[PDB]
Amino acid sequence: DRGVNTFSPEGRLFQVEYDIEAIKLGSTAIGIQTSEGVCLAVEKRITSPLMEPSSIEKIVEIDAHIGCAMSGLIADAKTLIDKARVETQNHWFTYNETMTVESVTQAVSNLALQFGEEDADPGAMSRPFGVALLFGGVDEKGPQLFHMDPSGTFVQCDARAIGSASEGAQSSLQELYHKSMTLKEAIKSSLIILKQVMEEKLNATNIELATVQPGQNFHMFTKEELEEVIKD
Amino acid sequence: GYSFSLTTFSPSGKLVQIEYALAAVAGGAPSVGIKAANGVVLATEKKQKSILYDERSVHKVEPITKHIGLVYSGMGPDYRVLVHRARKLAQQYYLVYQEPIPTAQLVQRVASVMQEYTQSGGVRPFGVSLLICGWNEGRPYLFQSDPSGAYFAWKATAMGKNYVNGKTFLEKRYNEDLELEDAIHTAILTLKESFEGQMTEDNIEVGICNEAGFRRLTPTEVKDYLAA
Amino acid sequence: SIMSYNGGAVMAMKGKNCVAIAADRRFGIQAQLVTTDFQKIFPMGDRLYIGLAGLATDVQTVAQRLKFRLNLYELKEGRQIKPYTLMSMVANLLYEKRFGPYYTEPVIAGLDPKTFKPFICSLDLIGCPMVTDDFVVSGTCAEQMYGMCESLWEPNMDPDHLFETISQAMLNAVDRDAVSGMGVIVHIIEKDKITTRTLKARMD
Amino acid sequence: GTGYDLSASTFSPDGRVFQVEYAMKAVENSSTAIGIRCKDGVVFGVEKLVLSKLYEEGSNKRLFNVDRHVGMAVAGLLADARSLADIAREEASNFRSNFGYNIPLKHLADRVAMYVHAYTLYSAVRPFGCSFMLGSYSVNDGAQLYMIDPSGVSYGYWGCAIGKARQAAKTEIEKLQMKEMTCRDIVKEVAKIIYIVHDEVKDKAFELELSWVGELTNGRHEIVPKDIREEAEKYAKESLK
Amino acid sequence: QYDNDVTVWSPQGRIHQIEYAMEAVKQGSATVGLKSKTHAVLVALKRAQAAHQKKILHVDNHIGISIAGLTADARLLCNFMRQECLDSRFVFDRPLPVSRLVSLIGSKTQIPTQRYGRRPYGVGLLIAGYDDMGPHIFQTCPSANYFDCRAMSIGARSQSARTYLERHMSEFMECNLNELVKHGLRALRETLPAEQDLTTKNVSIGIVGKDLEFTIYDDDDVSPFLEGLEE
Amino acid sequence: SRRYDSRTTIFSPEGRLYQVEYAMEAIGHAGTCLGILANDGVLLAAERRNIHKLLDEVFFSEKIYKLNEDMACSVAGITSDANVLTNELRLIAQRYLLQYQEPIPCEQLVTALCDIKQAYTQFGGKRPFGVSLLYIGWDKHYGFQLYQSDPSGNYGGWKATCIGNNSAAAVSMLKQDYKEGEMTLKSALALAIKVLNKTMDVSKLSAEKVEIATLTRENGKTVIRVLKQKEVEQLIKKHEEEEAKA
Amino acid sequence: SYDRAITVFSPDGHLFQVEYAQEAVKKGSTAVGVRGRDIVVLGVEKKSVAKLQDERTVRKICALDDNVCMAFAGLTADARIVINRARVECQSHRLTVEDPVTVEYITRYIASLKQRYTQSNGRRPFGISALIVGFDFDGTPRLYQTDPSGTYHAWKANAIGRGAKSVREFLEKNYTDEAIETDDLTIKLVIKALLEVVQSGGKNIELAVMRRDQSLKILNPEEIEKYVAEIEKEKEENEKKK
Amino acid sequence: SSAGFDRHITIFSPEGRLYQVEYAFKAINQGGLTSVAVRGKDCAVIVTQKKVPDKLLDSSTVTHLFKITENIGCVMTGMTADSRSQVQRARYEAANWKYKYGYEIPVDMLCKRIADISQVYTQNAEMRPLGCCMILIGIDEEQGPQVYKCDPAGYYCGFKATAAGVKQTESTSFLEKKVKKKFDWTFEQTVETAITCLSTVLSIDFKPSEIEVGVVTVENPKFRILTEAEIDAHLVALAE
Repeated sequence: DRGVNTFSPEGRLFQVEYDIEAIKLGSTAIGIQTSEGVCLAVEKRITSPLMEPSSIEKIVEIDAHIGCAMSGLIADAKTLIDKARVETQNHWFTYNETMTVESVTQAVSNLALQFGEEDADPGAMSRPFGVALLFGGVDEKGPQLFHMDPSGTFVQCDARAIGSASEGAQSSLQELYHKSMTLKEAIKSSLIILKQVMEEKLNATNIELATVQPGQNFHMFTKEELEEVIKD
Repeated sequence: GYSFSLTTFSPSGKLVQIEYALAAVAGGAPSVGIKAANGVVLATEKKQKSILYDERSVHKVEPITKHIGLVYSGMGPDYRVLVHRARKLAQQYYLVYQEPIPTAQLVQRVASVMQEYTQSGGVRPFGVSLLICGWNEGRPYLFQSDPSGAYFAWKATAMGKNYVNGKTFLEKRYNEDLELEDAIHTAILTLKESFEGQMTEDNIEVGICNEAGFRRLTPTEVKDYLAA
Repeated sequence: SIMSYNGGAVMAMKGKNCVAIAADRRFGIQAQLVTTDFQKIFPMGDRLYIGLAGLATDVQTVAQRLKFRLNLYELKEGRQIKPYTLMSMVANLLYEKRFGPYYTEPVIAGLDPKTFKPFICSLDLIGCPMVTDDFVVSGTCAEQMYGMCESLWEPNMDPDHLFETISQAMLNAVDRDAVSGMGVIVHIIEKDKITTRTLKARMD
Repeated sequence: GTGYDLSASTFSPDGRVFQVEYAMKAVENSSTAIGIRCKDGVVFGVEKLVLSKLYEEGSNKRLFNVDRHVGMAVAGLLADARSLADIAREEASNFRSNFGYNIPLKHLADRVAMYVHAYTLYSAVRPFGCSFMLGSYSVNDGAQLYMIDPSGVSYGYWGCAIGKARQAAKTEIEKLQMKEMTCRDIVKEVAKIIYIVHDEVKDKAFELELSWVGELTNGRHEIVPKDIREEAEKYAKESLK
Repeated sequence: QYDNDVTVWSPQGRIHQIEYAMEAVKQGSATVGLKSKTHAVLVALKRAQAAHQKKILHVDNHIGISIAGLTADARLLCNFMRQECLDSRFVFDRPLPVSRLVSLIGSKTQIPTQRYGRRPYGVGLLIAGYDDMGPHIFQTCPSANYFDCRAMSIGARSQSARTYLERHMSEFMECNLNELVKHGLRALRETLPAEQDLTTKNVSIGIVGKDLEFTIYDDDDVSPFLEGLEE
Repeated sequence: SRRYDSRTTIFSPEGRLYQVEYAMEAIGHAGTCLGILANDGVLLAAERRNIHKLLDEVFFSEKIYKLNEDMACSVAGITSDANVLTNELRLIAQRYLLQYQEPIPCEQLVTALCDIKQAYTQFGGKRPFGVSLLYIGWDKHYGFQLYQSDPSGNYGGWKATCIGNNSAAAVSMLKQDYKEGEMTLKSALALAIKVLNKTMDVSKLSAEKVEIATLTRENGKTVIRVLKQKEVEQLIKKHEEEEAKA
Repeated sequence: SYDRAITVFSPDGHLFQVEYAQEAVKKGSTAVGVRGRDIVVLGVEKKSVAKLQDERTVRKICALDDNVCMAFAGLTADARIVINRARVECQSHRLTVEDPVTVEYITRYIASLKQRYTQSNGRRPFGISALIVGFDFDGTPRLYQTDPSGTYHAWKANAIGRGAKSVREFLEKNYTDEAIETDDLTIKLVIKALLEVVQSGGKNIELAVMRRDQSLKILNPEEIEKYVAEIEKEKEENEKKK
Repeated sequence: SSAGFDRHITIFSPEGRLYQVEYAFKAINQGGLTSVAVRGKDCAVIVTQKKVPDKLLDSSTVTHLFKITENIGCVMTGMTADSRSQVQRARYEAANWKYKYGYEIPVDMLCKRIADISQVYTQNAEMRPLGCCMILIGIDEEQGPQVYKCDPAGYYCGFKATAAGVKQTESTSFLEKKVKKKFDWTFEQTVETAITCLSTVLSIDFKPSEIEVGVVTVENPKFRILTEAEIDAHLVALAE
C-alpha cells in the first residue's frame, strides 16, 4: 500500500496525478473574456427524460461581480464555493471594498493541498478535490478570467475550455480569438463549438450561459433569452 | 499510540488471539483450588531451576484484602498488573461503602478489565486465568476467570498443564461434606500426580480462607502436612 | 439565611424492636404558603426510610440521585441495602460537592434484615454522621425538640407508646415555629408491618 | 517479506536494530573531521570538499560554537547537525538560567545523547545520520573531549577521527605524543594528517578549517588566526614533499 | 520496499523520497542569479503553456526570491519569511539579515524528513538580498541544506549555464548594472533547444542594491536590456 | 503503522461488510434461545451448555438477566462482550427515569443500544460486538413486547422467535403451530417444551439442560419469575403424557 | 483517535468505496415515488413478510416533519441515523427561522452529510439512497433523490433499489398528463409498476399518500386488494382489445 | 510455528510464545561481555569484565558500574545506550520515593518498579523491549545483603549468586558447585571465588587492569568501587 502525501519517481504527487484523470469524464465548459465583459457557457449531459433539468446548477454566483463554472465532481466543489463567498464578504467587512479575482482564486487555491493523516485532522481532510474551476469577473483593472487545477496553481488566461473533450476544442478556440473581438461573436463561437463537440443536440435547456459585463452584475440567461441567438 | 484492534473475527466467527493466549496457560505451573464448608484452599507449584535461586523472595499467592485471596496459571509478569488493579478497586469500594468488598463484584470488575484489553488500541490479551477465593456472610466462594473476560462459579476445579487429568481425579473424590483438613490432602495429592521428581515444601505454596482471614502457610505447616 | 428560605423539620426515634420517623408537610417561600402536601420521607428499600430537610430543590435532587445509585446497586448484586452502607453513600454524595454544595440535612431510619436491629442516623451539610441511640433531629426547630425529647424518652418503648411519644413532641415543637407546620406525617416500622398515620394540627 | 529492517521497533532474530546500522553508513560516506586534545586545550580539524567553483569559502560550515567554551565538529547530514547544535545551545542556556553557572561537558553530552537515543525505539521516527564531537577547557576541570554517535553513545577520547578515513587518521595520530606537546606544536601536525589522508584521485580539491580552545584563547572558542593557518599549510606542503 | 516512506533508510544510507522530491526541481522553468560587488540580480523564463504563471516574488524591501518547484508550497515559505521579517521589525526595529532567515527556513524544512505521514517540500529557491556586509545570494533545496554562492541557476538543462558561468566567473565585482544584466541574460540563453531566442514575453528580472529596494520588471519594461545580442 | 491494520470497517467489492456477517456465523453456535408472547404474559426459554460438578444456582440465573422493574434479556452470543451491554442498558433506563421520572419504554431502550454498535461498524477501528439478544417487557402504550437485535445495529419486533443453534428449523415449525390471538400462558409453555426437545440435539430434556422465565402483571405490579426444578419437572412430565395421548 | 485514509482515488478517479456502497442498493428493497398534480405517492415494496412480524416496527416510510416524508433502499441502521439527524436539523431550523423548512434545504443538508464522509478520516460512507417527497409552501409538490456520493436531482418519477431499471423503463413510457388526472389514478400507476418486480402478487406493499394538509396516510390491505382486482380487470379488458 | 505478523511485534503465536522477547534476549550476547554477583554474611560483591582495544581512549569514562544512590549499586549488560536510560530512571524513582515516603527505598521495590516498566513494552506494539539486564546490590537493616536482577520480560527475583552476559550458563553451572559445601564467606571468599569463577570460565589469567568490583558491607554500607592497589593485593594473594 501507499500514503496520500507520497511522491513518485518523477517529482509528481500520486493522488493529484490520479485525480486529474477524473475531469476527463465530466462535462465541458468554456470561458471567454473580452474588452467589455466575459462569457461562461456549460453543458448539462442529461441522462433520462424524467429529470427536472432546472435542478442542475453548474454556474453559480460568488458575488455581484464574480462567477464560476465547474467540472469533474460536482460534490467536492460545494465546500470551496462557500469558502470563496465567505472570504469576499469578510473583505468588504474590514476594508469596505470589493475583492479581486486574483485574490479570490488565491484564497481558494490555498485550500487545495491541505490533506494528510499526521495532523489530528479536525478538518478531516483526507484527499484532494477532483474539480476544475473557471472563474470570471470585473475588477479595478478590466475583466479577468482564471483557471484552477486540483493542485493549486491558478493562472490567468484569455479563453479556455475544460472537461472531457477539452483537447481539440481548445484548438478551435485558439484560432477564433482577437483582442478586439466583441461579446456577441465570442458567444456564437462558443455555442457552435459546443454544438460540434456535443453528442445529442443543442437545445436552450441543455446549456447554461452567463455574463459579467461591466456596469451590470452577474447574469444568467433565461430560456427565452437564449433561443433568440441559436437561430443561426 | 496505535489506535486499532489487533484481535479480530476470523471467517469462522472465532477470535483466534484469545485461543492463542489460552494456549499459554497450558504451561502455567499447575494450580489447584478446593472448596469446603469451613473455608477454601488454594495451592500452586513452583519450578525453581537451581539451588542458587532464593525462596523467601518470590510469592505467587498474594492477598487482596483481609478476606480475599488469589492465584494464577500462566504469565507472571502479566499477573502483578491485575494484583495491583484489584488492590485498587477493593480500596475504592471500601472508601465508598465503608465495608469490605464481596468476592463476586471483584471478579466482575477484574474480568471487565481483562475484556477491555481485548478490542482496544494496540494491545494483546493477557496470558493468565486467575483463581480467587473469599468468604462472605458465612459462606465460602471460589471463582475462575479467563483471558476472554468470562468467569464461572466453580467447585473444586483445576487448571494448568494436566487439568483434563486433574478434574476427573477430583470428581471421584469430592464428598461435599468435608472439613478443612482433608481437602488440603486432596489438593496436595492431585498435583502429586503432575510432579516430576521428589517433592518437598520449597516446591509448593498454600493458602486458606477460613472465618478468620486469608492466610498463607509457612514452610513449617506445609512440612507438617507433607507428613501424610 | 438560605437554609431557612423554605422551612422544614424532621425527627426520628428508636424503641425496642421498632423504629419511627416523622415530618411536617408544608411548602412555602420565606413567608408564604403554597401547598400542604409536600413529601419529605422517601423509602430506600423496605424497612428503611430517609427524610430530608432544607432547600427543596436539593431535597428532590438528592432523592433522585440516591434512587439512581440504589437501583444500580440492587441490580448489580441482589441484596436489599443495609443502613450503614446508605449512610456512607450519602456521605460520599454530599462531600463530592465540598465546594458548591447542597443544603439538605438527611436523617435515616431502618432495621437490619438479619436480626431486625434498629438503627437511626443524622448527617450534616457535608457528611458528619452522628449515630445516636436516643433519637435524631434535623431542621430549623431543633432546639425546640432537643429539650422536648430529652424529657419524655425512655429506653424501652412499645409501639403504641412510641407513637404517642414522637407525636406530642413533634406537634408541641412545631407549634412554636412559624416556618414549619401545617400537618404531620408519621411512619412506624415493625418486624412484619408498617403503619402510616397523619395527625390533627393547627393551620395557623 | 522479511520486514525486519523497515522499522526501529523491530529486533532481528540475531538481535540487531538494522535501521541504526543503516543510518551509521552515511557517516562512512562523508568527509573527515578529526580532533585531538593536548595539555592546554583542544584542537579540531576539518576538510571541506569544494564541489564547484561557484560556492564561496565559508559556506556549509562544519564547525559550530555551542557556548562560550564549547564547540562542535560534525560529519554526515548537516541539517540534523544544525538541529542538534541548537538543541545543545538550548540545554546550556536553560541550565545556566536555572543553576547559575556554566554547564560542564559530561552533563551536556549525556543530555544530548539521551535525546538522540529516543529515536531508536519508536516506529514514528527515524534515527539521526550524524556523528558529532564536543570539546571544552576550564581552570578547574581542564581539557575535555567527547564524541557522540547516531545510537546515543558518549565516550571520552584522546583523539577521534569520525568520518570516512577513520583507521588511517587513527594510525597516523597514534604516532604522536600530544600529552607532552603544547597548543602550538600541534596544529601543523593536524594539517599534516589531513593532507596525508586525503587523496587527489577520487576527489579534486578541498579546503581546511580549524578551531581553538584553551589557554591561548582563555576559555573562549575561536577560529585560528590566518597567519597561524598559513604557517600550518606551509609546513604541511613542505613535509608532503 | 524502501521507497514509499520517508522514515526508512536504505542499505546504503539513501532516503529515496528526498531524491524523488529533488527530481521535481529539474523539470520546471530555469532561473539564474549571480552576485556583483554592489548589486544582486535574478531572472527567469516564464515558459508559457497560451498563458502561464509568474516565477518571481517579493519578500521585503531588501530580500526577494525566485522559485522553481511546486507553486502551492512556495507560497507557504514566502508567508513564513514575510511574517518573520515583520516580527523582527516589530520587536527590534531593524531589517532582519539574510543568514539568520535562511537558517530559520532550513530548520522549518527538516522536521517532515524525520517522522511519519509527512512529505518534504518539493521546491528549490534562489534568494537575493543586501545588508551591512553587502549583497548576498543564497540557494535552498528540499533537503534542509542551504549554500552561499557567487552564481547559481536551477531547472532543466541548467548545466550549460553553470559551465558558462564557471568560464565567466572571474569577471564580476566590477561590471556595472546593465553589464551584469547582459551577462546573466546571455548565460540563460543557452538553456534552449537552439530553436528560440529570448524575448519580452518570456523574461522577468528583479534587481536589488544599496540604492534600490528590489524592483521587479515586467514584460513591458524588459526591452531596454535586450540590445547587444549575437548568435 | 499501515501494514498491520485490517481497517476494520470496509465495504467489500459486493457491498457487504465481512466482520459483521462473520460474527453472525458464530452467533449460530451459541445457546439456543426462544421467545413467545401470549395474551396474558410473555415467556422466554433458553438452553444451557455447562454440565459438570459446578456451583449452580449461585446467582439468579446464568443466561437471563434484568434491566429494570419491567424488562429482561436473553443474550445468546459471547458472554464477555455481553456483560457490558447489560450495564449500558441499565444506565440508559436509570437516566431516562432520572430525567422524565417514569419507566422507560422498551423500544427506546432497544434503539439506544442498536445505535451504540453501529458506530463500531463505521468509526474507530475496533471489532464490533458479537451478540444477538431477545428483550421482553411491558409498557402502558402497547402492552407486552418482545424484541430482537443483531450484531450490526438491526432490530425487529415479532410474535415468536428463536435464535442460536438450529433457529431456522424452529422458526419453520413455529409459524404453523401458533394461533393468532388464540393463545395463553398455559399452552405457550407447552409449545416451548415441545419445540425445545424437537430442536435440541439431546434425546430428551432432564430439566437440567434448560431454563425458563415468565413475565406477567399481578395486581398492578410486574413479576419476572424463574421456575424451580419441580415446576419444570411437572411440565416435562405433562408434555410426556400429552405426547403419550397419541 | 483514528486518522487514516479510508476512501481514496484510483488510476481512473474511480473512488472505490462509493462504487461499492452503490452495490448494496442494487440488492435492497425496491421503492417508487410519484409527483401527481395535487398528491404525492410512495409505493415502497419488496417486503419479505413472514406472518409473525409486527408491521409497525419495520416500516421504511418515515416522517421527518409534518411537511416532509422519506423512503430508503439500503442498510437500515444508517438510515435511522440519517433520519434522526434530519429531524434534529428540521427542528433547529424551525427554531431560528420562524417558518418551516423546504424540501431543498433538508435535501442539501443530507447531501452535505453524505459527502463529508467521503473525505473525512476514520469515517466510512453511508450505504443508502433516499427518496424524499414533500409539499412546499404554495403547494408545489416536490420529489427529490440522493446517492451516497453527495449528489441530488429533482425527478418526476424515479425508482431505486433492485429492479429499478425495469421500473424506470416502464415508467418513462407511461407517465403522461392525460394519465395523471385524479388521486385514484396516481396510485394505480405505482401498483402497475411494482407488479413487475413483484414476486407473488399484492402481498408485499406499503403504499402511502401525501395530500394537502393530511400530513400522512397508510392504506389497509382491503383497498390494496380492491385496486389489485381493478388492475386485473383492466388488464383483462385490454387483452380482449388486442 | 508462525502465522501473520507474529515475529515483528508483541503478539501471541499458535504455540503461545512471544518471539520478539526471545529475539531481544540475544541482544546481550552482542557486546560480548559478562558479569557476576554473589553475597555472603555481611557483604555483596559484583564483578564484570573490561576491554579496551584502542590506545587513544580515556580509560575513565569506560565503566559499566554506576551509583544509583549512596547505599545501592548496579551493573548492566548488553547494549550501552539503553542501560543509561534505565540508570537515570532508577535514580529518579529512588529520589521520588525518598521525597514522598520519608525514608530510603529498598532494593526490592526498585527491582519491582523497573520490571513493571520493562514489561509494559511486552504488551504494546509501537515500542520494543530494551536489550539489557540490571543487577543490583544493597544492604538493609533486617535481612542484610540483597542481590536482585531484571530481564527484558518483566521478571524479577532474589538470588544468592548469579551471572549474566554471554557465558551465563557455564558461570552459573560452576557457581552451583560451591554453594553445596558452603562455608563462612565473610570478605575474602566472595571476591576470591568470583574472580576464580571468571578465570575458570575464561582461563586467561586476569591482570589488575581489566576488572571493576563494587562492595557493600554492613560495617560501611556506602557504595565504593575500588583502587587498583586493592586489586593488586587480592591478585597477588590468590595467585600463590
